Amino acid sequence: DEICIGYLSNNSTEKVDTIIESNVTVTSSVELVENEYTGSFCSIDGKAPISLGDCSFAGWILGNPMCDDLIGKTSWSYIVEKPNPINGICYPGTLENEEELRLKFSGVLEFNKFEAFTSNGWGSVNSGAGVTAACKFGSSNSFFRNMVWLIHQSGTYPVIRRTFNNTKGRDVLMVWGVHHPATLKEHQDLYKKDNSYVAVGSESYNRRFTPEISTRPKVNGQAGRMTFYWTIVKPEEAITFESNGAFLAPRYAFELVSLGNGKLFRSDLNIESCSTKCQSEIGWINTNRSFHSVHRNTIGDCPKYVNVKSLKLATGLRNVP
Amino acid sequence: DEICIGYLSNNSTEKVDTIIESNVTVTSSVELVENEYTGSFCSIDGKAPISLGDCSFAGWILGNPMCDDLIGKTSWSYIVEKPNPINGICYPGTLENEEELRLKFSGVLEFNKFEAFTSNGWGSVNSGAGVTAACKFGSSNSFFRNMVWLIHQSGTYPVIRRTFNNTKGRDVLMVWGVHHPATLKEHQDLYKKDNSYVAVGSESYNRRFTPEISTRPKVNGQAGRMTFYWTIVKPEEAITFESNGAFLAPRYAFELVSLGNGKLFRSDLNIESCSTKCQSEIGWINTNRSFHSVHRNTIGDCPKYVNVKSLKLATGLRNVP
Amino acid sequence: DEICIGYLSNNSTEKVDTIIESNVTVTSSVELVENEYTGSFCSIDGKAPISLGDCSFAGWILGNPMCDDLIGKTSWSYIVEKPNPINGICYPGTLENEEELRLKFSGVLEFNKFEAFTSNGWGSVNSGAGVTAACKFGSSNSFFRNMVWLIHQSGTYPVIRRTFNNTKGRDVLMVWGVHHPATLKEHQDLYKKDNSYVAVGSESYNRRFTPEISTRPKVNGQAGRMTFYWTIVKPEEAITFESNGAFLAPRYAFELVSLGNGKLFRSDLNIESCSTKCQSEIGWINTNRSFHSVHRNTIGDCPKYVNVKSLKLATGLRNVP
Amino acid sequence: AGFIEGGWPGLINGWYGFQHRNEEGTGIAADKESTQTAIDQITSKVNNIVDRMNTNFESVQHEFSEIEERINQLSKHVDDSVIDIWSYNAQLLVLLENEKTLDLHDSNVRNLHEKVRRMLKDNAKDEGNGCFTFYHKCDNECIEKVRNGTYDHKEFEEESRLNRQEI
Amino acid sequence: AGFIEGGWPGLINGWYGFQHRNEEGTGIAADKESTQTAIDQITSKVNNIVDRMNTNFESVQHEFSEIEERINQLSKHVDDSVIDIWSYNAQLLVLLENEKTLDLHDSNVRNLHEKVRRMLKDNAKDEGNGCFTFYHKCDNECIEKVRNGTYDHKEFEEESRLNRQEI
Amino acid sequence: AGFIEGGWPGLINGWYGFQHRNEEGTGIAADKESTQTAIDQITSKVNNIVDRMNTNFESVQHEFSEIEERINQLSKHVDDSVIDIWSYNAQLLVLLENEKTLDLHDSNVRNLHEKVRRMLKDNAKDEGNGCFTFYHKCDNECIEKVRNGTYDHKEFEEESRLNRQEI
Ligand SMILES: *[C@@H]1O[C@H](CO)[C@@H](O[C@@H]2O[C@H](CO)[C@@H](O)[C@H](O)[C@H]2NC(C)=O)[C@H](O)[C@H]1NC(C)=O
Ligand SMILES: *[C@@H]1O[C@H](CO)[C@@H](O[C@@H]2O[C@H](CO)[C@@H](O)[C@H](O)[C@H]2NC(C)=O)[C@H](O)[C@H]1NC(C)=O
Ligand SMILES: *[C@@H]1O[C@H](CO)[C@@H](O[C@@H]2O[C@H](CO)[C@@H](O)[C@H](O)[C@H]2NC(C)=O)[C@H](O)[C@H]1NC(C)=O
Repeated sequence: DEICIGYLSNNSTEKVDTIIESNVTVTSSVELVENEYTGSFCSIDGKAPISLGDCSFAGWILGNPMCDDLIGKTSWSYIVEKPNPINGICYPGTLENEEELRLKFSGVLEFNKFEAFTSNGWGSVNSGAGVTAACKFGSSNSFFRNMVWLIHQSGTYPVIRRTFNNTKGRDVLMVWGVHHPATLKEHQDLYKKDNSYVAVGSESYNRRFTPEISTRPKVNGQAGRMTFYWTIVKPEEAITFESNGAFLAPRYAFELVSLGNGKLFRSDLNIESCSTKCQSEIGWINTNRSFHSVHRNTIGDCPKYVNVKSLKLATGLRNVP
Repeated sequence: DEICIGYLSNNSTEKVDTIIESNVTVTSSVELVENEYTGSFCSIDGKAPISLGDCSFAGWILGNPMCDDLIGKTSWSYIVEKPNPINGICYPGTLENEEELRLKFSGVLEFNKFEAFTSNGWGSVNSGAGVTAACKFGSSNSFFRNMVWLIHQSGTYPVIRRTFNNTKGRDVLMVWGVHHPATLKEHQDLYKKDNSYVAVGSESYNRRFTPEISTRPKVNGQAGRMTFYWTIVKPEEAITFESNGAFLAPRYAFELVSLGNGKLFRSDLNIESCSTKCQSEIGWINTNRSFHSVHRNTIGDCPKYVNVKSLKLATGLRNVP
Repeated sequence: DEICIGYLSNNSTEKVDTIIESNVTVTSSVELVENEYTGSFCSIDGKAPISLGDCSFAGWILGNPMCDDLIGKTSWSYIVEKPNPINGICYPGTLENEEELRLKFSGVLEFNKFEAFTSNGWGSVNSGAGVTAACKFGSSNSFFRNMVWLIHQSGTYPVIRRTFNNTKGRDVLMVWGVHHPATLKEHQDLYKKDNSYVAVGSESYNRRFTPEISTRPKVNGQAGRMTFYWTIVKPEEAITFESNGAFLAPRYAFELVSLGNGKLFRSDLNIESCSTKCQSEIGWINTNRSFHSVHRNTIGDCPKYVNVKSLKLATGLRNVP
Repeated sequence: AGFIEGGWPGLINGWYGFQHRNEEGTGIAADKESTQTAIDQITSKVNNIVDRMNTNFESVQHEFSEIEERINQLSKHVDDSVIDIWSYNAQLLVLLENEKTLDLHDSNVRNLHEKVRRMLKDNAKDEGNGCFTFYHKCDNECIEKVRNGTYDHKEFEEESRLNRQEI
Repeated sequence: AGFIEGGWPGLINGWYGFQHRNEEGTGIAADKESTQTAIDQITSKVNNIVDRMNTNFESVQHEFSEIEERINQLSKHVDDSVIDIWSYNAQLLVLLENEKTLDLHDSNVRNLHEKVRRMLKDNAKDEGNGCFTFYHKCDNECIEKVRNGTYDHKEFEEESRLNRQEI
Repeated sequence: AGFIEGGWPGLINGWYGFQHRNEEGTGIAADKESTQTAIDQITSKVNNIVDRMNTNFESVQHEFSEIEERINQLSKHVDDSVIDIWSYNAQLLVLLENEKTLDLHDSNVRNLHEKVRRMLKDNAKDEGNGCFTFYHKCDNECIEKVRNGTYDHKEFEEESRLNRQEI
């Protein structure tokens, strides 16, 4: 009469590694890493993201006139830009510190666009022409909606000066620009004088800007350039714009309403109406696992990204009949 | 007749963890991490730190006139600034590259302040008025002590020029400024001409600055601004200041005497007369242990900071009656 | 009659460490870390590096006239500069973003230097005088070969403007400068007018620059300065230079032909005719081992640099007679 | 058939157990207590690796201009080498803990084998293949007492000494 | 009462030792040599974890302007993720070395038990509970020879074989 | 002269083996199979540490101006602390794997000792010192069968029981 002591042997075909032995079959093992993903943008806890449609970050912030589908997209879990948008800074130029502003907007989840300066309220100066073939609306000549391109009234551009008193109790993002005409004549015809300034000042900000007149190679048919600036007017700060020309005057500004952990993805993928605990640059991840190797650029409650495509962790015994 | 082999059992109530078991009682265990700290600034090897009292870094470097408690605080183990000091750049402005100069002073342990240019030696120009309600001494009008605000003598401000030959055989920190008046008239009344320059040249330095005239919102009752510059005059360099106005002329400069590992803490904690091997932003740490979790921002001979508040390391046996 | 079970005992004197025991003699152990290196610059895969001879990076890029040994050194595995090259920016000055350009050249393995603008083709202006004792060729007065220092012809300096149409299908590195004269007179005698501009513009670049006149100390006998700038003209981009003075006009430019993993070592050491899998700042490393502690600054197929001078890894048994 | 000659397809509800042959027949039956302990331990091991010892790190990549290439390459080098570090840490921890899991199962079965040898004392011959020939009749009442660890060696001490003496 | 059934409150000057009962009475005494070795080993383990394997890292935080937010967030991300890494390394090393410390004590006591079994050879019955019934009178002079490892099994070989034969 | 008393200068082509003395003389002979397994395992351990678990890191150091001292200090701090991290990782892994290598060799020799005890069963006295006095003549044909694991204990079972009974 007899009794033996033993362990489990198994149908299991699953292998794991140690430092001294590879491809060791065991009675059971878990895969720790997740690699399947879907390949659209979902909402994070039911909060939808926004598409910039066919606009650059810059085109959206400056109000490229073909970016009107975007008006009233004012809150988001995150933002999707396409990698080569068609509607940028249409009048050729640059937005100073565009990258620092891009980072700000990684931290912004809701803004509210308002009129900080009436288009009409700048004095003896033409608010009315200020349109160009570079910045078309339909087939018709327009300009960035968030600023107004002031020119002479009746053969004179006076010294114009207005102040914005930030009474919103929150950070206001303000944008404006300076015109860099191609020739002295373009300067004369628009600002009825030879050389102008833009002077911007708050309790914390202080800059003079001047046109730089020179012929550059044409972009959207323009030899001239514009440089667009932004700053944050903090609550209770007043900010004064003085100018006698070359001024892309502020009109619309953005009250920074909700801060929080956002992102800007660059991708061609489509926003769908689904939810995900976790969203990556190349698709959403739906997993109970705590590691993944889909893509490092992730938002939501996510597994730790790792280089390794598989971690087979032994639970069971060595398995030998 | 018999003999058994055995191990220790214990009063011990102390628990430790492993990968396969939590809260395992053991006969003895050491705590590796240190969490008690005191909450003042002590000296590091008997070298006291300094308080900036009620001045910003900027106020201290430029000599805000209410920062006289600071004269003869010329060496330190480290520096303590309050998070919102009351006495900054009193005449509203900026110190260019204030952050890079802050880093320099993380590396500076002793300076020596000296008169590089006599206030009275600039020529036919008033060294004597150059005071404003912005920069009060007591209840009386003053100005930054390390520069002098030169104005016209008898209705004329000539082109002034002086050179500093750095013969100290060590780096000299020099500061000066440019006045950005609020109106042409403020420019006229002070520099009896319409437009000025400040020209600073050395073997390595080369800048011409011009006033930028415009009304900014008032700060300390001033619509004007000043931009304060600094540079390091290296040993054997000569640096020439040329100006016909808007010039906050250098007076006092700083010989950078000792370099070494310093810090600048921002905190409201008080400097006491004690020694510590180790000083953190929120207090001093007195420990024989090699890890701590008090605060990461540390100076002196210090334990490794870690996120983890406790590491219970088993020394003894499992402990089972 | 008997049979025992046993293990190896040994000659071996070799020790290793564990967490519980130091200097444990074992029957065999490998040293994982490599510490010997030779101390010259070899080729990586039979591709030789270049010496900049007696020029700074900057002198080489701008064409210091004493750096003609360097013409036809157009491809390399990496670049060796000496710690104190004799021929730099001879006319005292700076290359803006020299360090960003140094990083670019860590990525560049072959360029091709070509004439983008004929010295003679600028309009009514003297291409011919434009030389100085600062920038000697032999014992005779010269200037940087890659730019030409334009001055008045027949008592006048007109507004000049030329465009480079990049039709190479590859990135062209273009260099130019601005003259900072010492006095208005030096400005007048060279640019027969009182004040000048340099205007540089492409589909993506845009700048005005101006001389800054001031009395500096002399360097290489010159009270004037020059600031040298660079940009990358992308294929199909046009770049226009416009100026009426203080212009160091582009002449030669560099087609960036091959990109890949390069380096720029600063060292005394000599380029020899040998190959190495692995080249460090202080010499070449020839090892089968997978860790080294020679120097972190490495190029080629290299072992992991580590702090630790020795890792003794046990293979054999404890070894006890 | 014991544990030295391998595992048992037919161990149903556990990782370790006993195979017996007596007069009433044959049976395989899992050991509830040594199995659950191993499961608590391996559940601790998984839960430590995937959470608690799984310190979280999310990539922060910003945008840079064409003359911010130094800061661009630095921000990307930080992200790359810190992923490389968490990725080594995960693969190593799995490799080191796989070796320890395999040694724990081996070591758990050999602990049962010796907890049973100490209960059985002089009443069974250790056949060396991880089995035990008893020196007495061990009916299903006797076997279940070996399995649930209530086997008092006095109940069968004399019967055993008498059968063994005679060998 | 041996080591299988648990530890001894009453082991005074040690971690491991011997409980004896003879004709002159009863005693507990620590094992000087196996205790010191364990202490040298654990002292090495602590000293390696708190210094030498405690590679130093001090946080560098500088100040940045409102338009240096990219470099500010990068410098803080480097500091955060590198503290995270040294913090994992410390907690992991403690967790893995706690398991090894517990297994070292277990393994040290079972090595004494076997160094004593090999000295005692055929002169004592291994009771299995970590004890030894001798087959001869073991007076305090005999016990102290077992404790200090000078017990020659020939001194008691015949007396033992004679008492054992008769069982 | 067994493995408890130490290793054998004179084990020629192996890490573990057998020393015998019979009537035809004395010999040392390495165990081909247990030696090669240990070698495959240690070869795996080295190859894992120097490649595959040796995740690559190259230093990225750029140049900076005198007013880029913040960015200079940060780029150098990243490089320093990441080297420090890969350097800890290598030294720790070597220290932990050195302990494991030494314990593997110790544990491999004790497994041969027990694979032989289980083959030999009741035919040899375990001398305790890692040797075996047989209870029968074991000629070179018998020894070689113990070494190559073909030793059937039935062939010598009666001879052994008869010599042992008589002791
Ligand atoms: C584990 O086994 C697998 C499959 O048997 C190995 O993967 C193969 O590696 C060989 C080269 O040595 C290749 O020829 C095959 O392409 C691989 N097969 C498959 C299906 O992927 C794997 O390398 C083994 N792992 C280790 C560490 O040895
Ligand atoms: C180890 O012991 C402590 C003490 O009992 C545990 O901490 C408690 O955790 C529970 C839930 O798990 C909390 O709600 C209690 O409030 C905690 N109690 C105290 C006194 O702090 C701890 O979680 C245990 N560790 C493990 C890994 O199981
Ligand atoms: C292993 O042994 C050596 C040699 O005895 C140790 O290194 C020496 O340490 C002494 C003082 O203990 C120094 O003054 C010597 O200059 C060192 N000599 C050499 C040749 O290295 C080594 O540190 C020992 N290992 C440990 C962990 O203690």
